[PDB]
Amino acid sequence: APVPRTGIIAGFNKGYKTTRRARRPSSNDRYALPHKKLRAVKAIISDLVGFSPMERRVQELLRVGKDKRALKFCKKRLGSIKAAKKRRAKVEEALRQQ
Amino acid sequence: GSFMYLNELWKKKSSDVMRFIQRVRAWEFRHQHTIVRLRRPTRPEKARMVGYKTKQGYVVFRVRVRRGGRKRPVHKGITYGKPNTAGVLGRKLNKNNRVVAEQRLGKKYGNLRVLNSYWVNADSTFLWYEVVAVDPMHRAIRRDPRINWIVNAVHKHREQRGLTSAGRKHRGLRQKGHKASKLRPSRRAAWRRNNRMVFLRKR
Amino acid sequence: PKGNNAIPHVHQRKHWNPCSSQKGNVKVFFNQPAQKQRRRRLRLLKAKKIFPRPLKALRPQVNCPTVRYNMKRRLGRGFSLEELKAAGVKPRYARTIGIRVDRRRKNKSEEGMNINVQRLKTYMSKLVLFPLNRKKPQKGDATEEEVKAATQDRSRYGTAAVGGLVTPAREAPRKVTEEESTKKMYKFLKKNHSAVRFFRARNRRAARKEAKENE
Amino acid sequence: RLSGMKHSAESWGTGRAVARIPRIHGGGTSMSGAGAFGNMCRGGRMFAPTKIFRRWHRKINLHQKRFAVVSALAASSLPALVMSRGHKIENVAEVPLVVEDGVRAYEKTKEAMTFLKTVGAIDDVNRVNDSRQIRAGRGKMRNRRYVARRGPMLVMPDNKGTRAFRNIFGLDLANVNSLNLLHLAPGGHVGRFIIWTKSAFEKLDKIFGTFTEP
Amino acid sequence: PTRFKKTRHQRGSTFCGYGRVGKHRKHPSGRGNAGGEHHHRINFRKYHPGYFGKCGMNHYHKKKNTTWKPTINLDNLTKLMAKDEAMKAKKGEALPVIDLLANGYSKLLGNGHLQAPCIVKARWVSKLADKKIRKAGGAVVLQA
RNA sequence: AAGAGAGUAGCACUGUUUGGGAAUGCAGUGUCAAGCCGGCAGGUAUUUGUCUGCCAAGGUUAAAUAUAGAG
RNA sequence: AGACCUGAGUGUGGCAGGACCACCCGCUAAACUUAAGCAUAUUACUCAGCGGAGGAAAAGAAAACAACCGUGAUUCUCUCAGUCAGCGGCGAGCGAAGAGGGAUUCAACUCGUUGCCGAAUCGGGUCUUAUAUGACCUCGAACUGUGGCA
Ligand SMILES: [K+]
Ligand SMILES: [Mg+2]
Ligand SMILES: [Mg+2]
Ligand SMILES: [Mg+2]
Ligand SMILES: [Mg+2]
Ligand SMILES: [Mg+2]
Ligand SMILES: [Mg+2]
Ligand SMILES: [Mg+2]
Ligand SMILES: [Mg+2]
Ligand SMILES: [Mg+2]
Ligand SMILES: [Mg+2]
Ligand SMILES: [Mg+2]
Ligand SMILES: [Mg+2]
Ligand SMILES: [Mg+2]
Ligand SMILES: [Mg+2]
Ligand SMILES: [Mg+2]
Ligand code: NA
Repeated sequence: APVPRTGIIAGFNKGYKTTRRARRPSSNDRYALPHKKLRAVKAIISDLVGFSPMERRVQELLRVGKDKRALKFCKKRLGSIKAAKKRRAKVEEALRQQ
Repeated sequence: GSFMYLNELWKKKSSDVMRFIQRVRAWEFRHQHTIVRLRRPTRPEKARMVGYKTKQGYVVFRVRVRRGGRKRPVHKGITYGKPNTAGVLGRKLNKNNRVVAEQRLGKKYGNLRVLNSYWVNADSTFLWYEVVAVDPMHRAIRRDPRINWIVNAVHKHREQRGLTSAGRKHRGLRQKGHKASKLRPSRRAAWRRNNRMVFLRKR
Repeated sequence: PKGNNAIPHVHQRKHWNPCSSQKGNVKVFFNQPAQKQRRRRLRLLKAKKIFPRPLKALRPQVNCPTVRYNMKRRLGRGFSLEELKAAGVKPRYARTIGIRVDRRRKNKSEEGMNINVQRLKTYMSKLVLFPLNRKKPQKGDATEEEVKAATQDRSRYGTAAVGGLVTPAREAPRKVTEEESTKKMYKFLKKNHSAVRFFRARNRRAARKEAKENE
Repeated sequence: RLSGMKHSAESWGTGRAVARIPRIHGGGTSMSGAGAFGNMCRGGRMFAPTKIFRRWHRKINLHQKRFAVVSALAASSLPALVMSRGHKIENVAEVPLVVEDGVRAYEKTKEAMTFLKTVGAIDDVNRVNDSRQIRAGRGKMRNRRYVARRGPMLVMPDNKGTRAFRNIFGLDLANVNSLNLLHLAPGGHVGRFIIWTKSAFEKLDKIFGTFTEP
Repeated sequence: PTRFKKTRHQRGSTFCGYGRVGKHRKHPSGRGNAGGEHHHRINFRKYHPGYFGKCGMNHYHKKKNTTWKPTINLDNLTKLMAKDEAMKAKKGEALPVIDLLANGYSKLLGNGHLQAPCIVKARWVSKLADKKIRKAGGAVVLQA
């Protein structure tokens, strides 16, 4: 239920008055849902091939206790702070579950 | 299905097992010719993704190209004119190596039609791509509604005109909207549109 | 000697003029009246061949974007899926009886949907829909008499079935109330405008004032 | 765009006791060493070659175009101006001349000729017939061999009923729904002789309006 | 037309109005706007004082449809009323309703003497315009 | 009940191109993702939180357009 | 001794090669000139060079605009606009896009992938007046996946 607009050109909820309608569902909203089968397949492959030289470096830094240095290493390799934070979280989970 | 496991395995090119397999293959490729015909593709899942089918009339080749930048072919490294045009080693070609591999196969075997290509391997001095081609005179190709469009004469040597996926990449056709306004039909067509002098009858 | 003139910016420093050494880059319009005749002749030929179908398929009514054209109406590309469902026609079937369908458009409002639904219902009642084979007519198909009594729409916009665009009517003269004669309209409008304009400055002042409450 | 410049010509320079105009290369043709590329040279390029993007056409204000048509129509109602332009109207009963609608049902050219002689308009068409002659000058080489003068103009309510009046030399047909200023004032001079049909005459008030009614 | 030009009058003058001294040569003083600060400085400073230099902030990707806002004054309102409705508008009687958006106007300004009371629908309004129309006997209705 | 194109997109250096301006597009090398709080775009750089629109990395497709030294 | 994999020789049936090149697609790519000098800039992402098609080519079905009362593939035209957008020894100069009125428009489809099947597919031979989207055979190709349904 979108917020009804006022009748004027300025302020909060400005604009011409109509009867707004809610957004229709789409097939594009299936993205952002969990992918259980895709996740299970990735787990099988990750078990088979193991770790990588980049992940071993992050493993050692986390073991010592240099979390900030681990993020700096990941950010340089992956080029994005969001990508770097996801990589560090994944290695932390794997070490805990091992 | 089995596609997912093959697809996810090829997303781990940095693992120990994948690096071992690629290292042995690269050594084998180093001792072959520049162009080699294959009975079956080495990445069947990737080949089918870009338009390969296990049927008569489809062929696969492996093509080798040399890595590095381009060197201007000027005698003794002497350029003339303004100093803005100097430089012999630091300039780069304006088309990618994926499309150079396709054009080399196309110009060599003129009775085939190039369809697509994909990445296979690399080393310190060489790059390897696999190219999918179709024979347009075969009965099975000409009677297949999904592929017989390539028989028409307007698709001759489509890789030399930059109409493949790799050719579209360096033309800027992966972009739309405000990021591609000056090259959208083509770079030349946009320039002609913006630079011709217009004379209306009653101005 | 130059005097008091404007500074020229004529923009003519490239090789556009055809000469003994240049191909040039020009465009002229000497074919304008001939092309006008050609387009009309093709339209007349197409009408004769497709008779008695209308030349233009049905199209919806949409609102122009941007505050400059906020109040105007025009013709869109095709009817939306929600409009078709409300009218009661399948999208694939509707395309075979001269109705344009656009799957990208969304409604976001009820006034726009109701207008376009009304257009579809008016058009469906005026359709004739010749039977596939005359010997065996199916359900909801025009009889022979309606078939021979059929004409062709020629309107450049396909309005012979529904009509023109619809806008609200102008207000009649009326009498001023006394709230209208006492309210200060600039004061009302300015206060609302200032709430958005100085939202950030007011928030910072509140935060500093709240911070001075550590006691 | 290439005319007169399709040579590989070059100036000889000073010190050869000749003018500095560019000259033609080669030998053995009697053209070698001759002048080239100049607007003063034989076989050279003309000065300021003509281009196709010259402004051939013109724009005219809509109100001014309607003003001219109205003025040229009012001039046709004055017999002094009609005679001054050159028409022979000495036998015409009245000006402007209005005739019955029955002339639209004619089908034979002989009937049209009899009608023209009855209303006294045959003198002007005879004047056009005698004036036919071969044009003087280069114009007769360019599909303009014959010239003639302009006769009367007959105005009809539409573009129908003209079979009997076509093929008569020296007569012009017009439609009241679209009057042409190039026909109402030939050569820029007002006072054309016009014959009106009753149906076309009665539409003038609606087409042009009055001084108060639009 | 070529027959009205000065070149027709100059056939036989040998110099066409450019002088025996000085002559008519190609591009003395340079091409275009060259020399704006050397040997053409006096002309530029005298007639175009604000040509060289910068001023103000920048605005990337300006969309002029967002800033569309035409204005009309209080003294020109009768140009939009019906040809009859004016001249018989009173204080406490029925009054014509004017919509500025339908006529292509956005803001109402308050210059001049109002000639007839009315009800005006507008997007923006100035403080003086609101005061004057209220005193006359009209009103302003805000619209979006 | 599931899924939707990986040395791909991104990042660094270098070069070129653009009106695109703390970087519009592209190329070479190095590095190299996400998808149990996804990805791309929203014309001033960074970190964090909302909102809006879309869902790349495979393919075909008439008409309205050009013929600037062709047949 | 025999399979599979990789690779040769011959035979049968086919295709490529050169020309044209005004317009079109991809690469490569100047200088004269202007700046009253000149090196960044400009001429110009132009001329010259190499490759490739057609009767047109290219583009085309949103990882698009916008910030509204919202539009809805591509192409072209007027206009936006020589721009109180922007770039530039901020000099000489250069320079677009959304929106709006139109031309055209019964304009849209598909592979891989996911789920259910699993040679139902292809080539060759014979027959039906038929090198059938038909039928029968085929220790031929194809299960390292051709086809059919959602
Ligand atoms: K990459
Ligand atoms: Mg033409
Ligand atoms: Mg020449
Ligand atoms: Mg000559
Ligand atoms: Mg002088
Ligand atoms: Mg002197
Ligand atoms: Mg995708
Ligand atoms: Mg295409
Ligand atoms: Mg050739
Ligand atoms: Mg040809
Ligand atoms: Mg020159
Ligand atoms: Mg100079
Ligand atoms: Mg010099
Ligand atoms: Mg060239
Ligand atoms: Mg095409
Ligand atoms: Mg430029
Ligand atoms: Na000079």
